[PDB]
Amino acid sequence: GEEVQVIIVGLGIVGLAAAIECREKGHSVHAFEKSNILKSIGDCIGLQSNATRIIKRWGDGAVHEALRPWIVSSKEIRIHNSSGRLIIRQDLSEVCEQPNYLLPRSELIRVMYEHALKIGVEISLGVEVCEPSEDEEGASVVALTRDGERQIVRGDFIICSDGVHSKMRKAIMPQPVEPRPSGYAAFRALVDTETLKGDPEASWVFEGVEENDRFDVFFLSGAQIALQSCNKGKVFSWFCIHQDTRNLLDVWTSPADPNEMLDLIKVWPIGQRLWSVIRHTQPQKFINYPLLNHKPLDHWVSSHGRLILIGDAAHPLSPAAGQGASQGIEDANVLATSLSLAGRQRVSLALHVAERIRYARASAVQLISHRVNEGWRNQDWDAYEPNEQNIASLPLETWIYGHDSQAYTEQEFEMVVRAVQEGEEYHATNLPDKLRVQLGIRNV
Ligand SMILES: Cc1cc2nc3c(=O)[nH]c(=O)nc-3n(C[C@H](O)[C@H](O)[C@H](O)COP(=O)(O)OP(=O)(O)OC[C@H]3O[C@@H](n4cnc5c(N)ncnc54)[C@H](O)[C@@H]3O)c2cc1C
Ligand SMILES: C[C@H]1CCN2C[C@]34Cc5c([nH]c6c7c(ccc56)OC(C)(C)C=C7)C(C)(C)[C@@H]3C[C@]12C(=O)N4
Repeated sequence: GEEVQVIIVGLGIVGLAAAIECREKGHSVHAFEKSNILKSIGDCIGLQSNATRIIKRWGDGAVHEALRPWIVSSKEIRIHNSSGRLIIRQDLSEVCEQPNYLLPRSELIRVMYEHALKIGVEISLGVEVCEPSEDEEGASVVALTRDGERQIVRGDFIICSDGVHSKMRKAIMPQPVEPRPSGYAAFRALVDTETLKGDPEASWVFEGVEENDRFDVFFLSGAQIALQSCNKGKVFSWFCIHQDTRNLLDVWTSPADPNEMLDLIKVWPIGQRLWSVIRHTQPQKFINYPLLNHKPLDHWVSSHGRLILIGDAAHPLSPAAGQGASQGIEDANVLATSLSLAGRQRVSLALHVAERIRYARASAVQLISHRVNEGWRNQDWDAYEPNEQNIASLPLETWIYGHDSQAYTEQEFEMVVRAVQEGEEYHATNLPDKLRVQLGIRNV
């Protein structure tokens, strides 16, 4: 009477959620990660209510208590024009009915990493996983260490949560499709809180932040800028979507030129005010990340049903929209629930059930987000003032953030099993009926 043996490749946000979900539900987990995931890198990650619904269950509420300093307290989004005038206050009252988090990525990683070690996930860092294989009875990978040693590692199935540049994707989709550039990029960073404090010209940014997180949006010709705070003003973060036709690589490590941001904003009346804050970004923390459009894959599960791509390995989203991490956490929760309902003798059924629950929903978020940064609702600001028309409603969509993916999986498991095994199409109701046919989403 043994436990299911789960191999996880990659401990970004989704791999760590997968590890915690699987272990909490009684399965044995060996996770593999090639780098030191604890180094501070990136800026802030947003988690909406569909993700925090899931996180709240971890450790009878332990991870939620650890994340409590990061609960979003913004009551509205304040939308401004290039003079800095406040045009519209968009109410966040229903979006914030249930908890949302905003926090540096590395602090999220740390909290999940420590919880995973506490509940008995086995973690191997400094391990590049490659050469996965599978049959009707099990799966294995090669664990390659930095000294060149190879170790074969066997388990019941492999979770590929190895990010947008996934090398495991080959094992499922042989020929790779290249994402299409949108012609837009995003400047983004954390601000150095210590030098931001002590600059009088930037003092305005702290007003109110101890009771209501800042969430200011600024629409300039050629730049859409958002400035947010969190944890009572201990962290400030900003981003700026601008036009960029350069051949930029989509990684989080390359140095950008801060003067490119400055030149873009200083020519409008509100530029000096915004720069008084943004100037306190550390020089080697300026990221300029291209917003690429990834087409949904044809499927996520391998031929023998023992490998599944889940997070950005399955459905990369640009940081522009705000559902990337949240959707990946739903992947881990639906998969772990599916594996629990199906049992150890029905692993391939478990993976195929989870893919059919998640595919159309995740593809719809992915396809809508294309129209957000490759197109968008950006008008001539010489003639129009910004308003809610110009705020990508994706994080404000109740059918995304109100969803309870574990409840759905439990209520629908047997109907999905029936479709898998009878070879019928499963029409999931965890997205709007009109949406699937409108976006051209074909069922797996
Ligand atoms: C360093 C870094 C910084 C980021 N910063 C931000 C940010 O500031 N804001 C934001 O919105 N998003 C950021 N992201 C992206 C964000 O993590 C994802 O968009 C999403 O939230 C979760 O995706 P994921 O967990 O599927 O993949 P990722 O977060 O990309 O995690 C993938 C992980 O897999 C590991 N890996 C890859 N190949 C292998 C292999 N063969 N063997 C073992 N391990 C492997 C990588 O080292 C990485 O740790 C960052 C990602 C990275 C990697
Ligand atoms: C391009 C930029 C210009 C301005 N931005 C606003 C946005 C809406 C939004 C975001 N995050 C949100 C959150 C939210 C409600 C709405 C949003 O609730 C909380 C709980 C506060 C957490 C995150 C962004 C990802 C930053 C997108 C992207 C963007 C936009 O159009 N719409």
